[PDB]
Amino acid sequence: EEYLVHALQGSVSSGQAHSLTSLAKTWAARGSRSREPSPKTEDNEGVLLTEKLKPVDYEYREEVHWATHQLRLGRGSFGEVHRMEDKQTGFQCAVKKVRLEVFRAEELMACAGLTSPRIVPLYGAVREGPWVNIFMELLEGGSLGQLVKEQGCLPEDRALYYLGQALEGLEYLHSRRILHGDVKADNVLLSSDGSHAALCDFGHAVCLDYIPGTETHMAPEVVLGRSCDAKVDVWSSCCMMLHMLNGCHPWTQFFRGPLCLKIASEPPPVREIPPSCAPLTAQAIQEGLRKEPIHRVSAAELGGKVNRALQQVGGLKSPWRGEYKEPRHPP
Ligand SMILES: COc1ncccc1Nc1nccc(-c2cc(C#N)c3c(c2)[C@](C)(CO)CN3)n1
Repeated sequence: EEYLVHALQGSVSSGQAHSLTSLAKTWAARGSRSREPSPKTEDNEGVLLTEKLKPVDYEYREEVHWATHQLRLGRGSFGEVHRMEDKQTGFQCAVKKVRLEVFRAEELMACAGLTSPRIVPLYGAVREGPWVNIFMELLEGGSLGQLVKEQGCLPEDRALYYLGQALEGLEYLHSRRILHGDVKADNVLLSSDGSHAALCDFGHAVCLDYIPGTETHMAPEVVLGRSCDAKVDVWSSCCMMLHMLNGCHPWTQFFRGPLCLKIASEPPPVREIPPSCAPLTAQAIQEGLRKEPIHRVSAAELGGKVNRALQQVGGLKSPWRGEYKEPRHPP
């Protein structure tokens, strides 16, 4: 590896996942070290994984070889996300710009060279001095977060359909010992017709140390300060399920202050499950929201039960962008 990084450093190349990943570990170490006097010409290095993004004489610099256009897509965990275009190739993609001192190698290690239709493809990452640019496939439908906010809440079949696709992605990750760490509607992206969903933003990922994401979606073992595994993702996937059904995060409509105490102490938020839900839906969420991770179902197991729950309600019938359903009111 140490000869590989030596040969990769100071250049942008077309290459493979392991090359990006090796060089990503070097960036995370640099971010830990104190800032130095910056050179006249910024360090430019990285790996592009697709022919859609072409280095020119082993350089890939913003404004020179590519540019952002229109307004930002949103805020990711550690950086803003923009639409960008390669000026040579004319291919568009998404760029997340992350400060080096905030950059976690797991941003890339968790999704580099993965081939799941349920995980946003990584196109590469390029460093310009203290900035890491992370390139990924552009998905035109926007976030599951935006749809839920727009529609108020999703009908059961639609919620099951997306939860189902998210758990296919988490199974793929979990079998390769990857914890996503921030499973919520905001980090699920939809295709333009809303038929395909994919996990994005691996800012909180760990390769099996867990930086917790949104307090509302955190498993009891995280909050208590106990050591974590892939089961933390299964808990958050059911918190995201309740969010899609109720149009609000779990906990928030009953408790104030830092919720971390309530998550540790209370029974699981199974009371937030709508009474109108199908029996297999209620059961799926119950088994996903077990406080003890050893008894909580796997992503693979919950994926099965959710697929069965979807069949039981009659499959995906509800329209793409239907009518506003009033989110649940506080009691
Ligand atoms: C029209 O396109 C869109 N409009 C609205 C939202 C998202 C998109 N499309 C898109 N395509 C590819 C990637 C991303 C993306 C990556 C990350 C990361 N890492 C990320 C997000 C979007 C957030 C939802 C930004 O708020 C969270 N962190 N988005």
